[PDB]
Amino acid sequence: PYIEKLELKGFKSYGNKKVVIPFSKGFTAIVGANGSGKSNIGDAILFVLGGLSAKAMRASRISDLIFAGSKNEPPAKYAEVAIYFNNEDRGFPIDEDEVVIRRRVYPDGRSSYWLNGRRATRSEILDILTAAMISPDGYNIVLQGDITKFIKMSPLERRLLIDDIS
Amino acid sequence: PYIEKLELKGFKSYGNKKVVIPFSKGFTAIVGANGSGKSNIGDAILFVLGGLSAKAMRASRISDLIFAGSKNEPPAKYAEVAIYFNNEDRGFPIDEDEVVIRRRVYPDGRSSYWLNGRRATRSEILDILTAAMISPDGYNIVLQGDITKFIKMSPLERRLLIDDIS
Amino acid sequence: KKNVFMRTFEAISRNFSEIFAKLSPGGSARLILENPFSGGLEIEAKPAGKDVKRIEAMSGGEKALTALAFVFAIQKFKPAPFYLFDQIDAHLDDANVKRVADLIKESSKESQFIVITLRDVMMANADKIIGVSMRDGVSKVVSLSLEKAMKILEEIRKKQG
Amino acid sequence: KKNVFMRTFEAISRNFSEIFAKLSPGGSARLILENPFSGGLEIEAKPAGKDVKRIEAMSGGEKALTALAFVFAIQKFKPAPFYLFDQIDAHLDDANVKRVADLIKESSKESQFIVITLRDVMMANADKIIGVSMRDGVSKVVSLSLEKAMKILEEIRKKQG
Ligand SMILES: Nc1ncnc2c1ncn2[C@@H]1O[C@H](COP(=O)(O)OP(=O)(O)OP(=O)(O)O)[C@@H](O)[C@H]1O
Ligand SMILES: Nc1ncnc2c1ncn2[C@@H]1O[C@H](COP(=O)(O)OP(=O)(O)OP(=O)(O)O)[C@@H](O)[C@H]1O
Ligand SMILES: [Mg+2]
Ligand SMILES: [Mg+2]
Repeated sequence: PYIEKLELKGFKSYGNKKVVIPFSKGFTAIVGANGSGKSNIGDAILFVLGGLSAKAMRASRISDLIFAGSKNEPPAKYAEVAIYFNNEDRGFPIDEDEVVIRRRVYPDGRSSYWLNGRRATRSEILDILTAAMISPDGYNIVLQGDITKFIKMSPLERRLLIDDIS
Repeated sequence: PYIEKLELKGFKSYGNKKVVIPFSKGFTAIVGANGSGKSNIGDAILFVLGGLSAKAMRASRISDLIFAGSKNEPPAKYAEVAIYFNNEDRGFPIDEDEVVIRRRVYPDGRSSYWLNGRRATRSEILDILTAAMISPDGYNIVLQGDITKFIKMSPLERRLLIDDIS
Repeated sequence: KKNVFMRTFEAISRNFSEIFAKLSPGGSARLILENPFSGGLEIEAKPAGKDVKRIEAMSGGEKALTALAFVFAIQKFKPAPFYLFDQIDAHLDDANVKRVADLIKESSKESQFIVITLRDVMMANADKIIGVSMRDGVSKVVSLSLEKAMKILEEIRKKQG
Repeated sequence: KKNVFMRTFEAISRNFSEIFAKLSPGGSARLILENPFSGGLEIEAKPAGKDVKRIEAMSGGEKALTALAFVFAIQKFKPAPFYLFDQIDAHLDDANVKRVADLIKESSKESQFIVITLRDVMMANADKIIGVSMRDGVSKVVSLSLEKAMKILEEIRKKQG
């Protein structure tokens, strides 16, 4: 399966006016001035798929991912991200052409997940992602600065990485 | 004063066949494929002006700056760099339109300096450079990776830097 | 353990060499083990003409390209439905960026690729371009075509005032 | 000490604000002290529209631009006969690279500048271009004109095979 689009609402630099981000089934390039919100789109994906740590998403607290009041706009009541997955070849264990996963986080740090509408648990979502070969252990997400890290690594840490791959 | 050109002989990736590198009095851009020898030119300048540490020049030992035998070429007997300075406005304490500083390092780590031909001591060279406002404390040389460092710095280390500037 | 660890290592290593050879024409790179697993994993790369040196002795740009070869190799071992790359071409030159971009365009026929780059050579190889911009602290998105994206870039390069 | 330390700090800080304001149109940046010298030196930057945040909270690119403003400010305090910059534009976008390049082109009338960059926007602003290349492990240099340098770059961007 592949990502059709990505809806953001009050997530990091994306205001209260819901934003829709469409992707090509093939190769998509995200460009923009420095500090415009390119990496935040990456953050939205990490987040909606079971965003473990606020640190990898450069946030002190998980609650800092909520849109911060700006010039002509109040702060969000919460942060929401809904990624639409294309389920034609049936990579997931569901009987549905379209799979939608939605996550919402509140000022208190509470997070609610949704699967095609129904409420769900991170664990169920993680399991549906895993069945589609979408996992943190797949290393399919390379963050700003990760290459510079794969470099610093010592032959040791490097040998240990293939340990986990095994 | 300003740099007219830069002669390299057996220095790092520059072979035994002496290479001459001319510079504009104004703005010069050095371009080239990755791993072609762009930064080594920077290294040649650090080196010829009193190259303190082999580390900042990415060399285990000071002797590793000597050209390493290649396909159709033997290793250098030594590494030499001669930078030609334009002395018209008399930035230096010498009475000469052209100031030339030459440095040579041998497999044993011995280094010989030359000033407009005559042999000289690092200390005399350092002093002539200092009189021309050319010093390590001038921060006029920003190496590959330095910006990434000025970033990592903590507000502490940063306060300490202006200490040295004072 | 060391029975399967070698099954994977041989699989990943096999990938690292073929990818690298593509990114570095006329060159090669192997993932030789220090203890054929008490020590570590070393990387030896050798481009066209130059001698063999451990990754830590290469130039910044060569290190970044070699590291990518490694990463790409780990992804080939366990293929994902999509990939998100944020600035993986920050140290590569126009020629090298193009090689990485052609590789990504190729694999693009089987898995989905979302690359965030500031380089023009990288975006120009994409099927779609998403331009991000900000106004008064608010991020906005707009689907930019290949021509419109280039016009903006050519304008930055013109001598204005 | 704190009598002169403030004489310099006020000098450098004054520079940081004016340079930054040039690199970030409509924006600003101050070097406020944590203890007006028991603590440290903090950096607060505020671009056009966005709120004020310490350098450590900015985006990678904004951090690199702000850091450069700082560096440039220290160089203005103690002017050198020449400057050598190696990859100071590795994280900046085409628009930001151009701003740094125009600033360097400007100061270029008084001090000498030797910048090593892989970006085309940076080299295109230079009075002279030195192209480095390697063959069989040996580095070579050649004085490339503005047209010839661009031809090579346009060729990399064409769709070959
Ligand atoms: N919770 C939030 N509310 C409002 N703005 C936020 C929030 N979290 C982050 N931001 C803004 O996001 C911006 C950084 O975004 P991002 O990392 O996406 O930029 P970028 O385009 O990747 O930059 P670069 O090209 O330099 O990497 C900063 O200006 C920051 O103020
Ligand atoms: N003593 C030496 N003898 C021969 N070659 C050397 C020597 N020291 C360094 N080199 C070669 O110099 C090259 C790296 O040079 P340099 O750092 O100048 O490249 P670069 O053009 O700056 O690369 P990048 O754009 O990736 O930063 C390596 O290929 C290395 O093998
Ligand atoms: Mg970013
Ligand atoms: Mg370099």
